[PDB]
Amino acid sequence: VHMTINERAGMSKLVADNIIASVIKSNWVVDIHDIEYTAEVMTPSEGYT
Amino acid sequence: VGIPKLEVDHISFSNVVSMMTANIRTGDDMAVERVNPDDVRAINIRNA
Amino acid sequence: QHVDAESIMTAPKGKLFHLQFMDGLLRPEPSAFDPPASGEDMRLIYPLQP
Repeated sequence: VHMTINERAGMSKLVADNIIASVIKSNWVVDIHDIEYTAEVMTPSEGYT
Repeated sequence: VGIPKLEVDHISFSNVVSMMTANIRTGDDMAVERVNPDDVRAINIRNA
Repeated sequence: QHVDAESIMTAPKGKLFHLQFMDGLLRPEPSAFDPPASGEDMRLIYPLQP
């Protein structure tokens, strides 16, 4: 599937988890739309923090 | 054929219906969680 | 007793160890009202003797 999620409102923490557990064992491609992030490019050295 | 045990007017000693268990305890009860709607002001009332 | 999948590849040729297999034929199922589960048990070894 290509399950797309518009809003995480009534996400029962049990079934809110079960989707992620299905991504790793069924190649499920999921989506979120209400998330904001300011990620930035990092050099080869100094890895991840 | 066979008149009911009532309306016949004599005392008697007959059978019943039973079960085995404590019946009321299973070690549990309905266990539900409730996720709150996020914040106020954005809740929809208008469904008529 | 539980063994590992790395030791099953390095065990000496003529050294026989014992690895127990779970029966579990008679086991009472859970009640109607209880918490659910999320993507559980994976089993890794199987006898083929039998």
